[PDB]
Amino acid sequence: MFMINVLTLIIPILLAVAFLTLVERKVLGYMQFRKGPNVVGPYGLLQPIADAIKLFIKEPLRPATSSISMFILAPILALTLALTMWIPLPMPYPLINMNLGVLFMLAMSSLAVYSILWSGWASNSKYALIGALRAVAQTISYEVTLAIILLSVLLMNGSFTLSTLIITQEQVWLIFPAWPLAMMWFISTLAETNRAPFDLTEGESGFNVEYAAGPFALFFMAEYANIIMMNIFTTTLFLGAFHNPYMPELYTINFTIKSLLLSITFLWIRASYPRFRYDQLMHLLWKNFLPLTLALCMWHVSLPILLSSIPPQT
Amino acid sequence: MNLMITLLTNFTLATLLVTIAFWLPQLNVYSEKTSPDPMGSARLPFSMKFFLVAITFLLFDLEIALLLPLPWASQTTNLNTMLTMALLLIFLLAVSLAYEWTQKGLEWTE
Amino acid sequence: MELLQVLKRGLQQVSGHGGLRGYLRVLFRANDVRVGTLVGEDKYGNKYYEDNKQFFGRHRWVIYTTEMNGKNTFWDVDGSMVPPEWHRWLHCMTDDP
Amino acid sequence: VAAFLKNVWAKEPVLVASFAIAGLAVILPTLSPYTKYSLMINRATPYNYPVPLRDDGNMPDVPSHPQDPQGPSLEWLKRL
Amino acid sequence: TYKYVNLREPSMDMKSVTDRAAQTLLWTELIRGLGMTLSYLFREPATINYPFEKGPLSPRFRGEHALRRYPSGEERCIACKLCEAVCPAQAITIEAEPRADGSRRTTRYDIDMTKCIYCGFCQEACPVDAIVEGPNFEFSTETHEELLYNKEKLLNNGDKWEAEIAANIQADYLYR
Amino acid sequence: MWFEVLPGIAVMGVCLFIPGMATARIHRFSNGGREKRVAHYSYQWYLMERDRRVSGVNRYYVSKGLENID
Amino acid sequence: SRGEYVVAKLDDLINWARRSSLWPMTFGLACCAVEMMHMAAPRYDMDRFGVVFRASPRQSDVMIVAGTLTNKMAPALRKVYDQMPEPRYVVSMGSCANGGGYYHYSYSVVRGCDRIVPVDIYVPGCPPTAEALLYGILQLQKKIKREKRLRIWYRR
Amino acid sequence: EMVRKCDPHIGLLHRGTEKLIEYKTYLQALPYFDRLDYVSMMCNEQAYSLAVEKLLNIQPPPRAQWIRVLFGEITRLLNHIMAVTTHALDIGAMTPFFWMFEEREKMFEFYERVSGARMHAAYVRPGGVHQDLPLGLMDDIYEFSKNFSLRIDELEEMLTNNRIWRNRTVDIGVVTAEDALNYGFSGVMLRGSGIQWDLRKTQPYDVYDQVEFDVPIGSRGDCYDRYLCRVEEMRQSIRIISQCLNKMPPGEIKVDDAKVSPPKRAEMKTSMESLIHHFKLYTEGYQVPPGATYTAIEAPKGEFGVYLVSDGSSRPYRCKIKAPGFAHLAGLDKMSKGHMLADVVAIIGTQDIVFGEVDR
Ligand SMILES: CCCCCCCCCCCCCCCCCC(=O)OC[C@H](COP(=O)([O-])OCC[N+](C)(C)C)OC(=O)CCCCCCCCCCCCCCCCC
Ligand SMILES: CCCCCCCCCCCCCCCCCC(=O)OC[C@H](COP(=O)(O)OCCN)OC(=O)CCCCCCCCCCCCCCCCC
Ligand SMILES: CCCCCCCCCCCCCCCCCC(=O)OC[C@H](COP(=O)(O)OCCN)OC(=O)CCCCCCCCCCCCCCCCC
Ligand SMILES: CCCCCCCCCCCCCCCCCC(=O)OC[C@H](COP(=O)(O)OCCN)OC(=O)CCCCCCCCCCCCCCCCC
Ligand SMILES: CCCCCCCCCCCCCCCCCC(=O)OC[C@H](COP(=O)(O)OCCN)OC(=O)CCCCCCCCCCCCCCCCC
Ligand SMILES: C=C(C)[C@H]1Cc2c(ccc3c2O[C@@H]2COc4cc(OC)c(OC)cc4[C@@H]2C3=O)O1
Ligand SMILES: C=C(C)[C@H]1Cc2c(ccc3c2O[C@@H]2COc4cc(OC)c(OC)cc4[C@@H]2C3=O)O1
Ligand code: SF4
Ligand code: SF4
Ligand code: SF4
Repeated sequence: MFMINVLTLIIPILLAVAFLTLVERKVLGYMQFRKGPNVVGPYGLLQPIADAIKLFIKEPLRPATSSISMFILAPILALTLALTMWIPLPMPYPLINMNLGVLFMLAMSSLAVYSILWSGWASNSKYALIGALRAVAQTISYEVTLAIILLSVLLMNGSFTLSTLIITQEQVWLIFPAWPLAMMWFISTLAETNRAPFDLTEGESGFNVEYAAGPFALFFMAEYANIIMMNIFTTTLFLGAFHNPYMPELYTINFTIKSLLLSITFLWIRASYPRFRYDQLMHLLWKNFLPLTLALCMWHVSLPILLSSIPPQT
Repeated sequence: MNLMITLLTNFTLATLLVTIAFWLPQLNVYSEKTSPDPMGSARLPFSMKFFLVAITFLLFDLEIALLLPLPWASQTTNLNTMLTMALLLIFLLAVSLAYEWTQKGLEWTE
Repeated sequence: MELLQVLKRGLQQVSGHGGLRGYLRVLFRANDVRVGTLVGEDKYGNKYYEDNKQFFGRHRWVIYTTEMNGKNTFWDVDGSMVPPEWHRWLHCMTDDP
Repeated sequence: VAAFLKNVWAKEPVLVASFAIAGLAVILPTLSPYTKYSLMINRATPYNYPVPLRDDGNMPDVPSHPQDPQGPSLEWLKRL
Repeated sequence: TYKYVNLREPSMDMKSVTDRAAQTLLWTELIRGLGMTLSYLFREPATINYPFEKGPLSPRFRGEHALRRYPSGEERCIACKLCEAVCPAQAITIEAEPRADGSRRTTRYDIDMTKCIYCGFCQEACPVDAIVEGPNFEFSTETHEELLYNKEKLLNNGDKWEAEIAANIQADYLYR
Repeated sequence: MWFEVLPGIAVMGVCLFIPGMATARIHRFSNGGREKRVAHYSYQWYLMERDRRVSGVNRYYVSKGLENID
Repeated sequence: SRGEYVVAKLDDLINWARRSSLWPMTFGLACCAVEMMHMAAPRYDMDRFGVVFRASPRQSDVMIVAGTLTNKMAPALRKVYDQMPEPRYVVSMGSCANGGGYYHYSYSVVRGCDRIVPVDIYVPGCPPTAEALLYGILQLQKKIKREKRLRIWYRR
Repeated sequence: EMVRKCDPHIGLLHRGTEKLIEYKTYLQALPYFDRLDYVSMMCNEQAYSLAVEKLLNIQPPPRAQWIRVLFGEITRLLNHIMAVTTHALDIGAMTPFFWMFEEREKMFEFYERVSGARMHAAYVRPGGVHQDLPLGLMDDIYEFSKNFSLRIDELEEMLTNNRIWRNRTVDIGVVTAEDALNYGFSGVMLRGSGIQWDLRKTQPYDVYDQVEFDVPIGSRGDCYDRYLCRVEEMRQSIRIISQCLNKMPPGEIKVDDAKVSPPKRAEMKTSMESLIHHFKLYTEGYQVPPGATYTAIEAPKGEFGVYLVSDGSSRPYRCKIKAPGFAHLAGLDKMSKGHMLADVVAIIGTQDIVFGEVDR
């Protein structure tokens, strides 16, 4: 019975990631005064199916690798970490209800940079290794503000429990007392997933240009399996929905609608701006987000003490 | 226990899909390719700035590790001492950032 | 409300292709279901439609026949299936069919 | 004092907001009247068992029952 | 008679400095850009439904070559080789002889459609309106030499498209 | 027009609705028609194992009330 | 028989998935790239056919040789073709890619890219219209549609 | 991160255009100029046509001059839409590419209606233009131009005040004016550096002395001022197109010297002199008198010049093609020193480099 719960978690994750490609192409199409796919399925609904089948029957490279084993371990770690991020997400009840789900997700998302690093190792191209090192330094830069913003908010939560965060926002959204944290958090999750304006894997050649259609479709989909997750995590963190314990699907419809609107907000951001130069987003993290994030972390340390609003431990 | 079941299931599904991806087009006998990069064969030069941003991440990540028990530390009965040490730790993180600023350590990846 | 007029125009697009069978037929063959005025039909079965309220480029279209010169063209419709007397009209080289 | 402040607010408004929020976070718990109640609520939260006392004969300030009027009360918390 | 793009000094009163810092910290121009992109989300797109809808063309359009005939069936071409003299790519190869009734006609008329630059100098050099560059643009092949047209393919393009070429020349001969 | 993107968004929304409604129905099924007991803390685990003992059928969720005492 | 019907349905499936998910490399040489962009533009909109541009030849399916192939570039074009995973297709676009065109008799121009790469669809024009390039891409899709890979594999 | 040296290797589109021109007539050599700067087709046609007409000692009729200026400013819109939107597409802004190529599609419909080809028209010819405007064309050019300002306004909404766009352009690609003149830069590459030089004002050709327009002048010489100069040149091109549509005269569209421009097809089929002249123009071509001109125009990338040498025959002896992008890409090495690799692609975008004109 628990295995049925695991499968109804992880198979709809891959289906939602598949149709997120269609939603991306359609929404980017209409924002660009054109259409997205509408030929392959009715309203393009068979486009991700045809695309996944097309990739799975292309010839892989199997190049001269510095490591064959890490060439294999990069998609496996990517998909495994991209699927295990979803297991403490309370919607309204989680698969694994753990006391430290927030810190769990922070640690497992910190583990995701090894996919980028091993994919840069496995290609013998030294320029792909350079781009992988730039991607890793980008991701570990924005993990700092992820950790500190998340700590500042959990100072208003009371615990590391993700299901407590629904109880925290029963009166007000947590974007109202923490919108500067929310906007730096949202841009930092945008910079975590190598997503535009923070993507540096299409132009000055990325870390996963060595992969062609066997592992690539897996990498990509693991990457989008992070993106929805991060928005769902943002939905739990700043836009907490109403939970009726006798009708849990009210919460499930409400957080699903908010997470869809936030993933579409990612799509609507990448269709609206140019990219950063690499040192410009390093300037954005280390000189603009990090002083504000430290200042607001001091503010959210001292603020529940000065208002007598320290949240419950349990 | 159910957690290990979930982790093992995700690793199993990932290994299944990766093996099918690596070996369903290896059923094909497409063609045998010989195929005889921006740099040709030059050795990868060390970039000092990339190492500096990695160590700056490591040290600020340790300062984050000190900051992590604060939601539990707000439940103490010694709140004056706790608030003082919390503001002191975030201030020392800010001082490490200010020294990293003013000594030009955050330059060309600013 | 002006959303009711939108849903009623969609339902009469369903009713305007001769029911659900014709609606799904033109939806899967054409990937477009809007209705127009039948301007004509050639000796092959290509049907030519106007809608002057659509914008310039959408305002004239062909539904290709399902069988032309012995070839099944239910799915394999072709841009060069248009005969030359309708090729001026469909490419807007003239106002007159 | 306002020329340098307007200059840094025109050049570096991120750092002005940072130093201002940091200064408020430092100095404001020493000025808030509610900082006493944080301490009071965190000591009123009974994580452990209230281990009873052996009645020696003379402890008037200790109750004999939870519903007795003597002892610590939390009416300051029920009102706030 | 000249103007200076980007020669504005921003105002330095507290109103404008606070406006610029609210733009910096609260991201006003970025929300402007998101709003312009959302404004295009709710527009009808410009996409036509090819091949069921076609891009608009004029009767001057320069597409696939064809040889025309008179309204008696006699072909218009009298082998004068003006089209291959004017041809900027040397795409036209003509050989002629007097045929059995003594008429001046071609024995070879080749147009390499892979040398041809589709500029239409041949149709405007032609004194009898024989070679024309017709309305067809949908003639992609799977083989290189299927675009190496000889006289038979060109006379068949004339016989194929004459019902349309005659109307385009009817609509455009008074501009010529 | 812009309502053409809504079938893909609706399919993706159903795919995001399935895990939550699934785990809600499974937790109601496996726990006697009720929510799964949350045991983050050892007191919660002690009460839950005491429920498993006092139920008599080796299930924490089988509740016994005043009818179980004389 | 039965296995003949099985491999026929499997050929239809894999041909459907390959023709309906073509990925050209965003790679233009000369004036034909402008019209290839107009076929990427909103009026024609190749993305609604499942036809997207990708930067790398590793995640690409068809090489649209759109422009003049000179003598100085032909090894780079061949290297781009050799980095593409199979099944890879080539659409020669325009007169210079087809047979040299206006620069046919030049000292520096490869007379047709079919001296360098095998070519599947020759699209004629100088440039062909963007509508004509989309015609060539749909003819490429119909060519992929009638491929008989598993039927020939089952008969060999 | 720093760029010490940038060595561009070109010749990948070198096709030997101007050796092929020496073996073709003047009319046969005209369509090579469409294919040099292949987003500026009729501008290069106009440059070569002015060169040939200067060697022929003839002049086009006034209506042909106004059609040349009208379609040259439509061409300037085409080239700056290509320039700005691909310069934004490389930096990352991919959406106004799609927003502005529909207006560019409508202008290609204008080329197709006037000539029959969407890009390489071969329309502006020495002696006038090939063919008169079709009836109803100028109304549609009016309906395009009346609405094009809002398209520029929403492009400029998406880029000009954007902080990510400004951080990729403002400190980047600074050229001092003296080094811009010494490196042979022209067009926006000069006028971004504050130089008040535009060949439509200073050395005016066909009827540019009769149209009223402004010349946008940069102040800092960076990528951002050159961007704003191209946006305001699109604005002033809309101004010129409004004036050309209001002031189009009647009359003929070729020079009525029938030893240069071919006669009408009705009179070629009636008159003996017209058939002889049609024959000899479309086989031999007109003889150009011996001599060498350097005729330059203000094409939308800069000074586009032809050094054309006739030996008296009906074929050019020599045809050197001065393109702006050649000297601009030569100056790329100086413009990129002290910048980064993601800045060099912005410099390559703001020098509007099309390698057809770079390589010939
Ligand atoms: C989670 C839900 C969604 C959240 C909101 C996000 C949705 C909208 C997204 C829009 C598109 C964004 C795309 C990425 C953009 C990245 C670039 C960018 O914006 O850089 C950030 C820019 C960086 O600066 P910059 O790049 O604009 O300028 C260059 C930097 N200097 C000036 C140093 C040269 O701004 C910030 O860092 C601001 C971050 C948030 C600030 C929050 C301030 C709180 C206010 C406190 C009070 C202040 C008043 C004074 C004191 C009062 C005391 C009582
Ligand atoms: C190259 C090698 C292969 C690489 C690919 C595969 C590995 C990477 C992807 C998988 C990562 C596995 C991470 C597993 C542990 C995560 C942390 C964790 O368990 O936290 C959750 C929870 C803590 O919360 P709490 O509520 O206190 O616990 C219940 C008590 N009431 O704790 C619990 O609930 C405790 C449950 C029992 C103990 C669980 C132990 C799990 C197995 C150990 C790790 C296995 C993976 C080893 C490799 C890691 C990566 C290198
Ligand atoms: C006491 C309160 C708590 C203080 C400790 C906590 C701070 C929280 C924020 C942490 C920030 C960490 C990094 C700080 C570095 C400061 C030094 C600095 O940045 O100096 C350089 C800068 C000029 O910038 P530059 O060197 O060119 O850098 C590239 C950007 N152009 O020059 C500047 O930017 C000038 C900076 C000084 C002036 C700032 C004045 C702000 C006033 C706000 C209102 C009053 C707040 C009360 C506290 C007083 C603060 C001065
Ligand atoms: C959580 C929600 C998840 C939802 C995921 C799925 C979303 C999309 C759902 C399907 C949408 C409609 C699909 C219709 C496809 C086209 C059908 C069709 O008519 O195909 C025609 C084709 C050839 O027909 P033929 O007979 O040759 O025509 C000659 C006529 N004289 O005939 C054929 O190709 C053969 C028939 C093919 C039918 C394929 C239908 C789609 C299959 C998709 C797989 C997933 C289905 C849903 C799974 C969850 C629900 C159970
Ligand atoms: C014993 C018998 C069974 C033997 C084993 C076979 C099992 C079933 C395999 C799948 C179905 C096989 C048939 C495949 C399609 C055949 C018919 C066909 O080609 O129809 C063409 C039609 C599109 O026509 P087209 O020319 O593209 O239209 C142009 C627009 N005017 O096409 C359409 O309208 C739509 C075609 C849809 C094809 C089916 C749907 C995709 C496959 C779903 C199952 C596999 C993938 C599962 C999910 C993977 C993860 C996403
Ligand atoms: C996971 C499934 C079902 C399929 C669908 C799919 C892949 C793998 C990769 C991709 C993909 O869908 C889209 C395809 O088109 C573009 C086009 C893009 O830009 C034009 C773009 O830019 C980031 C991204 C993409 C996706 C992309 O890389 O596997
Ligand atoms: C990404 C999309 C949707 C468009 C834009 C685009 C293509 C396809 C190909 C290319 C491209 O743009 C880049 C940059 O701009 C030019 C401009 C060119 O000439 C003006 C040129 O000539 C070869 C080549 C290019 C690139 C090129 O190969 O599709
Ligand atoms: S259109 Fe031009 S290149 Fe083609 S055959 Fe005619 S004259 Fe020659
Ligand atoms: S097609 Fe015309 S120009 Fe060419 S040889 Fe024949 S008659 Fe002369
Ligand atoms: S075939 Fe012609 S128009 Fe096309 S790229 Fe070549 S020269 Fe340019």
